[PDB]
Amino acid sequence: MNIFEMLRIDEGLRLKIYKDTEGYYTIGIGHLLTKSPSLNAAKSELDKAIGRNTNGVITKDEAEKLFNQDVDAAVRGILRNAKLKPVYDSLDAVRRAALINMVFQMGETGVAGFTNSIRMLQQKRWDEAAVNLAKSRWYNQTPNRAKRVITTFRTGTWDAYKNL
Ligand SMILES: [Cl-]
Ligand SMILES: [Cl-]
Ligand SMILES: [K+]
Repeated sequence: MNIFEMLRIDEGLRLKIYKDTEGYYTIGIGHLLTKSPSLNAAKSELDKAIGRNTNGVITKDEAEKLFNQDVDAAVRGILRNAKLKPVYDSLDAVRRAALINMVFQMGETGVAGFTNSIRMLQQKRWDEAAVNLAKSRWYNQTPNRAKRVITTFRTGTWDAYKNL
């Protein structure tokens, strides 16, 4: 298990433009295209992202490419964000992964507002953090995935992704 396989499990792989859980145009391995209700718009973002006129369909290879970019960018944002870098640095590898997961899913900003959980994480109060993490829109809207991530933080193990 690693961040890529983890996210691969949580986001799936689809080669045609589709709507995410929030109703937004996305493709590949959770590659958000736009929050725009316009499919044409999404298609435009896709061609720009890929470098060719795709007509909303991409190859596995292509999906993976945006995936790698997305993961990297997530990590890169974490390091550049003052509200996140410290907790990230304080964590072991597994937990770091759960943080990347979150940021890939809800953007750096959303994650940074998890002030209290962040603080608990930093203090290494695993159980406490986990309960606090669940008191969120995030958990309510995507509870199964959230439970996985939370478990990851609480235990520092990949148990939640163990048989997926
Ligand atoms: Cl992109
Ligand atoms: Cl879910
Ligand atoms: K998805």
